Amino acid sequence: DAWEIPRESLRLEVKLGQGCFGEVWMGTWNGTTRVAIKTLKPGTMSPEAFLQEAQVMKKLRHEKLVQLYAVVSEEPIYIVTEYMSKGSLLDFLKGETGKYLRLPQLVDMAAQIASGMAYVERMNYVHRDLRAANILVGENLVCKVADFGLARLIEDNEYTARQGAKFPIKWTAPEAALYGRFTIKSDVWSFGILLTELTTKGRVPYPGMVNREVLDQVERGYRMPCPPECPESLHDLMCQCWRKEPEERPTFEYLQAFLEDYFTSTEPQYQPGENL
Repeated sequence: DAWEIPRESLRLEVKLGQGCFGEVWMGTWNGTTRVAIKTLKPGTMSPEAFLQEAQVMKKLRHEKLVQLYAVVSEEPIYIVTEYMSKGSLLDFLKGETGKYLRLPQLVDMAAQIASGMAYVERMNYVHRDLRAANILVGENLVCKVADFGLARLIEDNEYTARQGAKFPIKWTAPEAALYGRFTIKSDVWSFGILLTELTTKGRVPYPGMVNREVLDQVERGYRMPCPPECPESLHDLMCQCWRKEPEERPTFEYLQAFLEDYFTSTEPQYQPGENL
């Protein structure tokens, strides 16, 4: 493992988050580099399962994808990545800064995410966990795709899908959640949901609905309505991402181009409102 580094080269400084599977720390590597350190609590999951996201990052590298720096393979397992100061997009959206974000900033962030996903698309991979909680934010509003624990090649003749899978229906394309059909198009569906998170300041999609109600409604044709102050053109994009037929959904290449040129090509008459 050419990515392996000695434990003593790391210094855990500030604890950013903690749960039942481990913790996330801000620290320093080699006494010169600020880094993010994800830890595994022994016994909560296999070290092999914990290190999966590290394996994916060794193959997937891009400006808009969080970069892997190093790994400490002996328990307690450590995953070292580039430090993203503002934390998760979800937390950022919900926090005190979120209130000042308007459509220009939110679309810019969506365009960066689309670029990272356009790379994932070109690499023939599928993320499977695309949502605001799994996007990291740095300075200058830089956004990068993170948490690659579920990412994998679409076609892998040596991969046997696990049955009885429990994927979050609110963010997962119905064909993927129901039939295990994960494609880049199912990631596009998730991107549409992410667009609602961006435009609602991080609210949970399908408010007031539980998982089973979401599945039934989505299969019946129900789609989330246009959020207040969100231009119809952006909601139209969300709906394209939510087409029942996976192949009728847009590419990330198209999404990136559309979002990058949004304020000149699609909504040139945009004017700031109260929230967007």
